[PDB]
Amino acid sequence: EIVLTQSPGTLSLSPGERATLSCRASQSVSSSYLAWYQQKPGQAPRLLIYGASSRATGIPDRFSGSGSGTDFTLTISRLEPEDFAVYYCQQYGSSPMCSFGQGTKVEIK
Amino acid sequence: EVQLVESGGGVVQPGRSLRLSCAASGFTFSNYAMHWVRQAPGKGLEWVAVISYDGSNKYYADSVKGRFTISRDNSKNTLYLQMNSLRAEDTAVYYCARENNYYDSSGYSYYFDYWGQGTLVTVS
Amino acid sequence: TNFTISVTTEILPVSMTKTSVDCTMYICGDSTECSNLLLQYGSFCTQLNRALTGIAVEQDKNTQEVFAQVKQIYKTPPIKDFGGFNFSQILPDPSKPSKRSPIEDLLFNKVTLADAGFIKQYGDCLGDIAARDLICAQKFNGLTVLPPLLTDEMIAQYTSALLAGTITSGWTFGAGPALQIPFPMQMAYRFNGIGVTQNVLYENQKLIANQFNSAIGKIQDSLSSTPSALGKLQDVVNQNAQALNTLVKQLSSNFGAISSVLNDILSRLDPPEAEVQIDRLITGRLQSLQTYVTQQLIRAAEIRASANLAATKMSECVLGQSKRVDFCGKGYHLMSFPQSAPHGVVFLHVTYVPA
Amino acid sequence: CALDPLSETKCTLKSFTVEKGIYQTSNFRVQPTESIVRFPNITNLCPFGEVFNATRFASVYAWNRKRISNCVADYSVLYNSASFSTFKCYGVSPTKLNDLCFTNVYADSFVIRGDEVRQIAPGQTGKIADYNYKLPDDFTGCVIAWNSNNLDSKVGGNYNYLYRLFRKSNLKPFERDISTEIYQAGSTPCNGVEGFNCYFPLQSYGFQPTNGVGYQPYRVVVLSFELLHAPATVCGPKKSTNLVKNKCVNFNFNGLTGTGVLTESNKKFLPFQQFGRDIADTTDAVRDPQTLEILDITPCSFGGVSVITPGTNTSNQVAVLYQDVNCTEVPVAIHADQLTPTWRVYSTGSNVFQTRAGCLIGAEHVNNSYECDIPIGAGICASYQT
Ligand SMILES: *[C@@H]1O[C@H](CO)[C@@H](O[C@@H]2O[C@H](CO)[C@@H](O)[C@H](O)[C@H]2NC(C)=O)[C@H](O)[C@H]1NC(C)=O
Ligand SMILES: *[C@@H]1O[C@H](CO)[C@@H](O)[C@H](O)[C@H]1NC(C)=O
Ligand SMILES: *[C@@H]1O[C@H](CO)[C@@H](O)[C@H](O)[C@H]1NC(C)=O
Repeated sequence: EIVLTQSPGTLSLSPGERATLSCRASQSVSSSYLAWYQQKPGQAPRLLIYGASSRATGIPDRFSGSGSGTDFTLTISRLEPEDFAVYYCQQYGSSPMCSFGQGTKVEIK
Repeated sequence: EVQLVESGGGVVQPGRSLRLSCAASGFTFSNYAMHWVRQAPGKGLEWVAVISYDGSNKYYADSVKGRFTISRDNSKNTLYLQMNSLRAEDTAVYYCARENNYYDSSGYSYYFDYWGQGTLVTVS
Repeated sequence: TNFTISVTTEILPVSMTKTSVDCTMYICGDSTECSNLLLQYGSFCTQLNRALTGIAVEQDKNTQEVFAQVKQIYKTPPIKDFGGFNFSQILPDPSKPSKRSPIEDLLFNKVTLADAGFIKQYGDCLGDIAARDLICAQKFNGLTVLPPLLTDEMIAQYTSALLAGTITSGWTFGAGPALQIPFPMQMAYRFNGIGVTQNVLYENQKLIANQFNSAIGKIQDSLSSTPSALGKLQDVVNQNAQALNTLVKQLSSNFGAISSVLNDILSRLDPPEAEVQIDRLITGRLQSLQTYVTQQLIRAAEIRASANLAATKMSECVLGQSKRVDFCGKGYHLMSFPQSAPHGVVFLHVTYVPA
Repeated sequence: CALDPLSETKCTLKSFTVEKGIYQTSNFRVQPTESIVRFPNITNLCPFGEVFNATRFASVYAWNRKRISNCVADYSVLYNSASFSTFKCYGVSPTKLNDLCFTNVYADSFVIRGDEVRQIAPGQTGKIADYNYKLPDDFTGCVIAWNSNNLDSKVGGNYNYLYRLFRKSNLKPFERDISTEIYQAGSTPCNGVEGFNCYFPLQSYGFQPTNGVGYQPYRVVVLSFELLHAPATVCGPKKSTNLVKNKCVNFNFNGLTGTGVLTESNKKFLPFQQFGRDIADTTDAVRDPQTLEILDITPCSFGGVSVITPGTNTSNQVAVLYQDVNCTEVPVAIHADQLTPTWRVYSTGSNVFQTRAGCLIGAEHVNNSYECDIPIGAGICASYQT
């Protein structure tokens, strides 16, 4: 049983800078068995980061995530207009279960 | 290309039965493991279930276990999610996802590479 | 005042699925100790393989009595001056990659091995050409589908030889090779042998030719949509498929043992305490194979009787016609216009029922 | 038998004279084997019977379920401790119990009478069998008990050991009920106190050296070796060999003893799936217990052989027919090429022929067409020409 907590629930920033998203677990998540996803609104989620450190295929180097232990982060520098969507943290190791966090939508300020 | 074309949505009265189907094309369906994945409107997303490539290893979530059941058929490359006794909090968009595993020497990484198109299931 | 030539599908099975179980590694797969325990049994499964070997050979003979009656693989003449007859609806077409007909495309597309167990699997395993796969005969349990000796192209070409021979050379071609004759010289004895005066044909060859074109339009309209109309071979590739699945589902059964697997019952227990359980597994899997071999023999007798019926239906009946009433099937019968099928023969009558 | 393709049609039909025909035969023979042993990272030093001893023997109505986790456990010492009066193991051999692994070990200590380990068994009759400690019918584990007259008794015996003999329902398997509730037997209610036709359903044992052997003290530890879909945390002394891939040997992986050829895999699992199964529930792929690497099992020693021959009246020159092997140097690997020579000529060389019925090597291919005297399959036919 690991619950996943994120902060904030919705972020609003101007395009072009860095966007900071955070994820937080309930235990000591070992070896980062989690991932980051892009649910474009109305559409299916699309994988960005796997292993909380490595980018996927068709995924540029502007998305970058890191973390250890409990506090887990995502940093997206230079905000293009296609980068404003709902992002998740999703565990699958440690337990047999899969658990999601509540996520954050990135908006425009 | 890879395609996880899924169907089974609509409006179903509570307490009835349903059978969501995730047909697959473009890969070997008996080579990869399978995931049922759901999303309530306005909330985040909630995991449902996992079955292996063979069907000997099933697991379900905590608010899922008993009613929901999962199966597969490899001859038609199809994943089956069978619905017994529906409840009004199960109004959600359901997704089929596949599990691709990038091996490394220091461990075993897990991600969701390919998805469906989402099937809305409403219970009223 | 008239007559109908209500041509029907007389669907009869030539063959079955050319099966081959390997006894030693169906019963004792991935174990040498179990093969030594089947050696104490000894000759109780290889004979079964020999039985299925004999069964396999007779499916080959069930092709050869039907399609290979003529001694020469003749082609049709390249002009299609049949007399307004659309015999390209039953002749093989070289424009297709497989020499078939537009009714035989429906024959290839009506009956399916789709919802069948194992035959669906061992079928596109040969159509892999993608991974290494190793062996289709070993990855799929130990059961085996042998390919037929005569494929669909040679079976359709042997239909094409007699479709050349019957119309372009008379009924006389069955005694030896194709012996060419005019088509009004072919029709001379044919109407007079069934008691109908032949001048109505020779004044209205367009009318009776268009009636036979309407008859093949009738089998187009019948064989377009109905799935049960090609039922019996479908039933055969249902039933043997059921007889395949009932084999493999009995590896999931226990037969009075503690597990349906052999690896755990040879790993967890010492064979001093486990010979009495693994011999229960031997006799359960072996009575499953006994029930398979006796059902396949009883069905193989039925399919052989049906194949000699289809072969007899154009044995002497290519080489002539009847004298008494219903010697070749239905009514005042004239001739035979066979096609090819998956695991069988699908047949067309020529009838006469007065009105 | 293991020398020529003709030499192994001559063994499958038990006659030194073969005829002319296609001959579907048996094993490809020889196949040298060895052994591969792989069993995981281990914690060592396990809670044996040396922590299940001395004082504080658990109650028969208030036992617990001792969660034995990650350790290596030599199960031969618990068999050969020579102080235990009854072992009866349920689908597992007691002698070769050390050659297995499980996900956890569930030990349950309680003290009963001397006539009751015939009732601690699957699916028994009697009250204290079905009302105090229930076992499932498909149980996979042992029962361990011994006399403890000089340790589990005092003067007048213990009044701490209380079996339950009345209850309105039978127990579920492995179920605990630690209630201390008065039960009603008749018309007059109890309501927390005793009285007329009220029985106290817990019952104190009589533990004296003057008492009978059938009521003597007798602690029982039941070891439940369950096999979940988790990695094997508890194992036995199985010292590990290497991992050689291809070359078919006998193997054992988390207690799954089999024999096959070990290949690299293209197949994807779950977090804890140690075993991948089959349609007819055999084994197709096994997770490695150490490196967590995907593997693949397939049988060896077969390809699909059907040796065509013109008979030994003519000559000894033969040819073969593999069935689904498409001979792009693949029956170097299918037919596992460690056999003796005068077979490797008829495996890969010249005279390679591709057919829908698989490959025929050892005979001519002729662009003309002739007659059939020895049918082969999928539209080809051979003969014998001089
Ligand atoms: C604790 O339990 C263990 C085994 O159940 C007992 O230890 C054995 O004692 C004998 C001599 O008393 C030794 O020879 C053995 O080597 C011991 N170890 C074993 C069998 O693993 C011990 O007697 C118990 N302690 C008590 C009852 O106080
Ligand atoms: C034969 O099978 C192998 C599989 O390793 C494949 O690479 C090759 O293309 C195949 N050849 C033909 C002609 O199908
Ligand atoms: C323990 O497991 C690791 C991989 O997780 C492996 O590299 C190592 O060799 C194992 N230890 C031993 C003693 O084999």
